[PDB]
Amino acid sequence: MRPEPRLITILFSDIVGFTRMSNALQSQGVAELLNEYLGEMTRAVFENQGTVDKFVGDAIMALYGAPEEMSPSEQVRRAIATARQMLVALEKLNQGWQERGLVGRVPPVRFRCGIHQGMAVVGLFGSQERSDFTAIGPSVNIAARLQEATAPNSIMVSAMVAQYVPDEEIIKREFLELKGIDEPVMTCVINPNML
Amino acid sequence: SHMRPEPRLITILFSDIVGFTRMSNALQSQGVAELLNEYLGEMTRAVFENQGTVDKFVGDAIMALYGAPEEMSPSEQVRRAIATARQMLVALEKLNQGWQERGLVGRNEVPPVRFRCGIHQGMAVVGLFGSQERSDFTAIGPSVNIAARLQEATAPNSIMVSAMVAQYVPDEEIIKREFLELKGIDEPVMTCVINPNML
Ligand SMILES: Nc1ncnc2c1ncn2[C@@H]1O[C@H](COP(=O)(O)CP(=O)(O)OP(=O)(O)O)[C@@H](O)[C@H]1O
Ligand SMILES: Nc1ncnc2c1ncn2[C@@H]1O[C@H](COP(=O)(O)CP(=O)(O)OP(=O)(O)O)[C@@H](O)[C@H]1O
Ligand SMILES: [Eu+3]
Ligand SMILES: [Eu+3]
Repeated sequence: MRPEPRLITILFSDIVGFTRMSNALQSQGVAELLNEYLGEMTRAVFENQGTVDKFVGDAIMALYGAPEEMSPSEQVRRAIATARQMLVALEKLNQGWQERGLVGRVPPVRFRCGIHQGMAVVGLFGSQERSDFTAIGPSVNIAARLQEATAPNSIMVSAMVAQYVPDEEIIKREFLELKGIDEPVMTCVINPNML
Repeated sequence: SHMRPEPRLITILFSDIVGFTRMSNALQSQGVAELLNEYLGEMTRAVFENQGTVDKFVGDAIMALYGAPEEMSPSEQVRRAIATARQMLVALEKLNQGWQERGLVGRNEVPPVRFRCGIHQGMAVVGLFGSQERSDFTAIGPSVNIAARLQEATAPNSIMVSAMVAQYVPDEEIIKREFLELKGIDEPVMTCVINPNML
């Protein structure tokens, strides 16, 4: 539990289209959609042994390599799997909310995922009033920024991550001058399916 | 922690700082951890004393609720929230001072820490979100977006509130009123920067 510098893999995944689609539905329905979603995303993380740090609205933050130790390679492999697995759950969901009037009648829901790996102080943070497990540092910023920057329905990763990823699975490369970062960063959109 | 999602009138408060890793850049990891907590430790005390709820921590950001899970009059909601922000803004100056004199800031040119707070009141489906495997207490909806956006938009070391909130605030305590068009919102919104001090 106690905060410490460790090498971990952060995964952020947010959606775009929620608000507007539930725009119709009495909060009640809205809650039904969000939980459904969250229920899914969570499944993709736990099945791939990751840790669900937190939920920031419709955003999911997940860790790999903390609290439980995990090899930097297993970290990138499981962070990737979740991302692709999550992409499959939405399709499965968007398919159901479509056929149901919660979508299509309000564009279907879009997905944005960004993953990064690097050092980050990992521990319990907060105080007596409230204290949660989470990572903190420039590396967390990075992953997050990577996720806000990638195209809709895509997965973007840092070079640190891509080095574990087969070459032909990397769709597109590009340096991004991420806020607060001096050194522009090399980003990689990875194929959303595999090999 | 057993509350199923329900619409409700609550007051959301978001407060974020700036000068963390920059200041902490000046220390090794455990150094930031010792620092971040000192901060949060204070931020949270300002929420609890004013009887607010601490939804979550998003890094150096604090999300706090007023009017959930515990019922609270829309007026008490705005009074306890405003107070909290005012109390927060003072401890910051109190902290910065501590750090400056500690050489964590105002040295190796890491400017002292800045604060951003945005508050709004409105409807929001409050409750446990997620699913059996995982679910947390939080509010969801356009009203949450609003507060958050209000906080990202206000100047450094300032408190910005929506009209919905300002109507409970004495007129002379409102430094500025100005329409700012927020993302995803059709109707531009009337914002109010309130005096960081009472009266
Ligand atoms: N329950 C919650 N906890 C924390 N932050 C929340 C939240 N609900 C909303 N927010 C904040 O409100 C803002 C939500 O706006 P956006 O993330 O831009 C929605 P979007 O991704 O553009 O489309 P969407 O509304 O369909 O998801 C974010 O800045 C988020 O941090
Ligand atoms: N523990 C955590 N949980 C969730 N999100 C986190 C996080 N730590 C960092 N982040 C994310 O990383 C990003 C941090 O970027 P910023 O908030 O812009 C830093 P800043 O406000 O410019 O000043 P700073 O460098 O002192 O932090 C945010 O989008 C935040 O949500
Ligand atoms: Eu979103
Ligand atoms: Eu910040």
